[PDB]
Amino acid sequence: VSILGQLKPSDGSTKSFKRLGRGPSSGLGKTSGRGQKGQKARGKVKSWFEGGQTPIYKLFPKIGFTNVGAKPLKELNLKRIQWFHDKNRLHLQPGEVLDMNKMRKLGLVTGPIKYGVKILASGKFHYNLPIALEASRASAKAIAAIEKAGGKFTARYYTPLGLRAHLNPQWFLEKRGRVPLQARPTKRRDIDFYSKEEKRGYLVMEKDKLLQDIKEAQNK
Amino acid sequence: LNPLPNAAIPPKYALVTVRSFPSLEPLTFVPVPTSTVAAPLRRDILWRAVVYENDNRRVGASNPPGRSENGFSRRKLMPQKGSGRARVGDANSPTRHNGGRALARTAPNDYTTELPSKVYSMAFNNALSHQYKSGKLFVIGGEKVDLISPTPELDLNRLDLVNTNTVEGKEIFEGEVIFRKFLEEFQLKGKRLLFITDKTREGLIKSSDPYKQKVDVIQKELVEVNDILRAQAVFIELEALEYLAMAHQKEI
Amino acid sequence: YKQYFDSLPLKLKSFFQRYPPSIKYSPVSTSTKAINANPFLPNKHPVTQRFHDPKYSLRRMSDVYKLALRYGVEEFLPPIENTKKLFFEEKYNKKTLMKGVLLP
Amino acid sequence: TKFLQSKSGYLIPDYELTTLSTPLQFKRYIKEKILPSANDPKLAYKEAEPNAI
Amino acid sequence: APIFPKLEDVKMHELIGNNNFGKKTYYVERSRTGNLPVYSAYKNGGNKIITEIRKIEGDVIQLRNDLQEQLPFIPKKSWSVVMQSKKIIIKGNAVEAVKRVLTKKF
RNA sequence: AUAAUAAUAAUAUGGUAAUAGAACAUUUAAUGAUAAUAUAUAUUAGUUAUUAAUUAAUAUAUGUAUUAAUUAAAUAGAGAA
RNA sequence: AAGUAAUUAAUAUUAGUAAAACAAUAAGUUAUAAAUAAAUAGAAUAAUAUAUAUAUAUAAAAAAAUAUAUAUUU
RNA sequence: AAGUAACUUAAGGAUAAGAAAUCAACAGAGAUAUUAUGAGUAUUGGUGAGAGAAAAUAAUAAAGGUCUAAUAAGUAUUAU
Repeated sequence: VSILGQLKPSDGSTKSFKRLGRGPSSGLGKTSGRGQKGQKARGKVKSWFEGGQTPIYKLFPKIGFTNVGAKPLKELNLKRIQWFHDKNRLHLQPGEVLDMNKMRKLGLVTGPIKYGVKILASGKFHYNLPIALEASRASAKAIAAIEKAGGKFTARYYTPLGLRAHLNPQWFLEKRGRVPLQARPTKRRDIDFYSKEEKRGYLVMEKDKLLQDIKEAQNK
Repeated sequence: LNPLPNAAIPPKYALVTVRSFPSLEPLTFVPVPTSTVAAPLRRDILWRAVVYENDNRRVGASNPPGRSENGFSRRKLMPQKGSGRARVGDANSPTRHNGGRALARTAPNDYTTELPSKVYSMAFNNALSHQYKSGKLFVIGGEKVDLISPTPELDLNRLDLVNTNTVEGKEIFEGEVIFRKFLEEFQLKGKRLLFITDKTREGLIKSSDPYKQKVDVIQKELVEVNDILRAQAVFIELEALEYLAMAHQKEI
Repeated sequence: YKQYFDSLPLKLKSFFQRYPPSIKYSPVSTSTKAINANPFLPNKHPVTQRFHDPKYSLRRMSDVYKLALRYGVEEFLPPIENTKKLFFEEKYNKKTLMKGVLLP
Repeated sequence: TKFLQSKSGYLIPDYELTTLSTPLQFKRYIKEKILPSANDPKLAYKEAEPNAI
Repeated sequence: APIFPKLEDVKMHELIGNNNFGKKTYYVERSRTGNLPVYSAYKNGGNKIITEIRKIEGDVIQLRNDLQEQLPFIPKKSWSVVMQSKKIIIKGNAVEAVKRVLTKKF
């Protein structure tokens, strides 16, 4: 005979749903688990109600602001890149700076890189890779570990569109026959960050034109 | 000294015989991988696939009228007190005999459940493997592959009957007769059959139509787990089987 | 060559049909009655002395220009000098940074 | 195996073919499965009632 | 690259019913990314930790016995082999030890 | 190292509201032999630690079980208004 | 004649998959770091908290809390 | 609750919308519509109850751009 009339679920998968209002010996008899006679018996008191004491959520003071300008950043710890190399997963060539295009492509960080990647230092001891990295930013300790390894970090600015283009340049080419140009940092805070040598920002490390223009303006 | 003494490497290819259609004649072996055609028969996975498919299939046309849907007036039939009878509102109540249903379902009852794609693929493989084990998986081909024994003169390598549409002498036609002869030969007249084609074999389906109640001709894309398992013997094209394998292979 | 031209996107092809490259259209705003009147610029009507809006509104013009850039057919389109829009690499290079960027 | 099938009249399943590595093994299988059913038609395996005794 | 290889290149030992894989032997296939299928699992609301071992082909009982022999420090009781899916559950977070034991062969 | 049943010992096995576990009847869908020597239904008399099913006798239909069984769906069970 | 349906969120158990999953064109969601009102801060410089991470504070510390390191990542 | 019920009027096979004084952000995109995602997120609220986008990314979708106006003033705006 066909198997189709002898298939069961795996043991522990299914259950019988508790069926109310269906006789006394069932257990869930006349009252059907409701108790006896109150409001909840016939209706439902507000789930977050509290009788009269200030509804807790109101008792506590309101706290904080939602920094709309914030661009939360994902975290690719040094430990992970090491796991990829030892697993022979980080497939790079002499050079091929490990950017975010390669990063997500390789599968170290994956899912949704919306705003960028920060490189943190959770396996800085056993990190020994002389490859060059490039991300939104890195932790100071992580940077130091990279330097020790014989590597080279560069904090690179990416607007959300520019980041997207970096990650998936072929899509833009397919759509429009042209990948979009990478934007300059318009914001003051961004400019300041990438102008820091301590952060290994690209504007100082590559000696950018924007920074020079700003200096000229200041002079004049 | 020896850490895992009984470790070993599993077998990776099962031979399926490639046949000519009208008469199921062995032309070649073809080693299909063990994952497609000889997986361990996990019933739970198979069950999951079947139930999900059944749920997807659902029409869900149950439409009893609730007290709103039901078409009485909203008027109070007897005044609250001073009637000498029980309290009543409008005539639509579930409590009364002509009134609408309590907790009534409505139009388009959506019964669609979800399954992970990988699980579904595994189930598909599993069903195929079970069929192979049973001896109910007839792979028909020989066009692409290199043969051992040559194809017969009156058979052909694809899954189809010749000159089905031709009907000159009498109302009876040849493809139907051939099909009947085939059925007689392999002792599967009343048994459920499942012809998994690659491209639309119009002549084959015409031949089948007499035995439409038991024979189900399906494309490579539209074939289901249910269809495979219900079948008493599946007749799959080599190319179609390859395609299915490719579809439901675990990715690397 | 003809087949390659035909293979061009629709909007661009339509533009070429209705404003062909044999006519050297003006860089500056002109009379609306003129033959060399640029469809991207706002041309003045000679009687009323009112600036008519460009025959190709600004979005459409931009799209056309981007299409031309894609297929390398820029110079056959009439000039977009006096329309304020720049595009892509030229825009990037020629622009001055904002006062806020240079002088916070 | 094809020759054996042709002479026999019966079909040896694909899985079985894959498994059995010798002619002797094939013979043994045949003796086990097909032969008794051929001898006695009431003893044969029925599809609708697979757990018959 | 080809899903079904040609009849010539496939050896006899590669086929099913050869080399005796069913009788008292096993295999433990690595994941897609190429790691040992041994996982911590925090059941009953983080209260019950257990170590799960997946992707086992062949005789699971034998494999379990071999692992017990390798790791005598874990008790005999705490080795629940669920037969429907063929995976062997251990009570503690004994993942790393299991991995170490397996690595050498799988 | 498992299960099924059976052993010996001990401990427990009242119960409203309520929590948890496990079963059965009914109806539909998937798979599905069988046959008026049967099935379905009813009364009675039995048997099975027994809501149930089954034996027999009998009446009635029906040349027949969506039948046993596994799932999955329930408009799934009424001395309480 | 009466605990039901749709859209959510959470917990359990099982099954697949697994440092990935889902989905596969992309895009996204969840987890992969803890935080902090928030900012550019982020987990051993010689090993178990006597290390380090963030928050208060601060020259750096100590001090609260929470978190992180003991062949192979969770 | 809710611009919902209800009442009125009028038009067509549909109608409505539709070719940017739109979004955005120093990059850019290119009519409208419907759906998913963004996202119960920003925003908002006797800061209670509650209400809640857009960009962008995809689906759907058609030939989808196109002159008809001598270019638009009691209009832009503003105050209320």
